[PDB]
Amino acid sequence: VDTCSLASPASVCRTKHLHLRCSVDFTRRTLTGTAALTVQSQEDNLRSLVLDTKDLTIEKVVINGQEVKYALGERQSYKGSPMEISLPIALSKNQEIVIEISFETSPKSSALQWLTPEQTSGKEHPYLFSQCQAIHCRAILPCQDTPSVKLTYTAEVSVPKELVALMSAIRDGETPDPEDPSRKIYKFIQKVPIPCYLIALVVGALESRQIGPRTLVWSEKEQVEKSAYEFSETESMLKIAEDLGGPYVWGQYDLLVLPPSFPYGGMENPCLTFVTPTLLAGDKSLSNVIAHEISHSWTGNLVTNKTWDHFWLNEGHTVYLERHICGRLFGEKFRHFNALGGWGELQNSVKTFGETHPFTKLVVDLTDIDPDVAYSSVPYEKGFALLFYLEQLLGGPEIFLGFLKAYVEKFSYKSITTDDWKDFLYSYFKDKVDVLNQVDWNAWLYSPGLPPIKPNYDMTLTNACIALSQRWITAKEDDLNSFNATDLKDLSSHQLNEFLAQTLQRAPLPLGHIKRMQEVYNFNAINNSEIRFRWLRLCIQSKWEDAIPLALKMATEQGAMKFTRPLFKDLAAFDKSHDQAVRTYQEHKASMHPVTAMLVGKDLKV
Ligand SMILES: [Zn+2]
Repeated sequence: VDTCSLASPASVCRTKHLHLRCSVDFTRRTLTGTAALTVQSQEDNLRSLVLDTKDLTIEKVVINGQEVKYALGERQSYKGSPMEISLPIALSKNQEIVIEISFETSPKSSALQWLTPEQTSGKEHPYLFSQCQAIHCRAILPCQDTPSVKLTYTAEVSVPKELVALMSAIRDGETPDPEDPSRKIYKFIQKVPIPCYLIALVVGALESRQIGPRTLVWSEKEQVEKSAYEFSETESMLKIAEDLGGPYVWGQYDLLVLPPSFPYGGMENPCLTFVTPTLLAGDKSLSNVIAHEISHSWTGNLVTNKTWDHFWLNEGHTVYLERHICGRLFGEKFRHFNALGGWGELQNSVKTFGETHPFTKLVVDLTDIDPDVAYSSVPYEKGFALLFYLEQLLGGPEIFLGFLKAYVEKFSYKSITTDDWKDFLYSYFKDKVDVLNQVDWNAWLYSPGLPPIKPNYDMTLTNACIALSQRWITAKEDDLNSFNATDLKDLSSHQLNEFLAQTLQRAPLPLGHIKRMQEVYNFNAINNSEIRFRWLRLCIQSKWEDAIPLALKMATEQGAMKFTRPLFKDLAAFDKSHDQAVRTYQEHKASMHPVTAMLVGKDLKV
């Protein structure tokens, strides 16, 4: 059923368990060890099975203390090489077997990012972190790579003594390596079944702070004390999640703040949530962002898309829940605020892709397509748009939350397609079918472009933003004096961010306009990364030279691509700062993430 996997489908055999034993070598950049897969045959007379491998060197395959025979098919592009394992004895229905595979990862493996010490905070020890999503788990260990298969797993990781290993799991024990006194062994147990793309690993110099009963925050000695402050409210958000979707079933929720070099956004990995450093503003104003990954534990980690075509099932419901979390934090019209923002992001994604492009469909077809090339915000905000539309159509947020609960409770720890979700939607709402039959299903699910209808959003918190932004865009030299510092009296940090987003939408402003904006609003003082980003772009595109240093510092102070790359783009496009931005790139590129380096360097034409 899954077009992105070469392994045996879940209809033949299913992996129920993974016991991982491995060691981390930072000199060779390799994970060497053994992956022991418990396989349950779903049919009689099963003599062989296939697994996904990508750039893996296979030593041997042991079944019941004896080496079996295997063959590695040819690599197909991003899909990798299939691995055929010949079973010694035929398997009956439900007969279970344990296949142990001795494997070593490649240094160029796409699932594992190795960071040099200069690319970390401490500038002393190296770093390692995994990105499995979507299909990259096959580049770590042989497995069935597909969300349609869920498995519990236990792992034992050997790392240099001075470092620490975390995974997505409950930490069990720590013991000095029996055969290597210079190394340590860390143990992990994941009791809840998960797809293999939620297996995560981090190895580096890490400390911890306990910010809640079940919550530790992990990071390097530089960042732990700040993250402990910013994220102190995560326990209350967790309790909100339990209020909406019921008790937390994964048993521990930790947080790992990646080095400042981390280019991407947060990851939902179970029991350990990755956090981007850009979220530390010092005021806790961006902490609510975390509410996304939290909701993943209640929606989409429990109920998983059966194939990646169905990815919307995962994120969409997740988003729907997260905006309810924020809904109770800042109020309802704020939930509407982030809703309208999400619709805006959908607009930009569609017009950038084009309204005819297949990747704008809610259920895509990934057959020959790389899952990471087609990735966009469509399955997030279009899915949320559908569920919000059905919320307002089916009688309200309370009712549709009831639906959400029934959905999770029914499909928890399983995988489903879109048709399954729609079947259960008609089953739950069966009194209301008359309404449901007026939805256009072919258009919403399978048709590109924007959805055929739009939900009704509350405009107040947005209308303030547009009011001020327009005031500045329409301002004339005579007007600039009337502006006062009180204009921000009622606005949130989120509203200020939207204000600078709308004001930046409109292209350069008279230099004196933004110089005044700095005088009254003192935007230079706020360290919030979103607002500071849009503010510094507003300054640089407006030909203000005083912002050159600031725009530069931020560009190299954080590694997030959504920030770094546009800042270097503008600093290059500004003819006054171009040279300086080039040589600054040449200066800091060694400490940049390897991807952001060549990417910003190609943008700078080096
Ligand atoms: Zn997500």
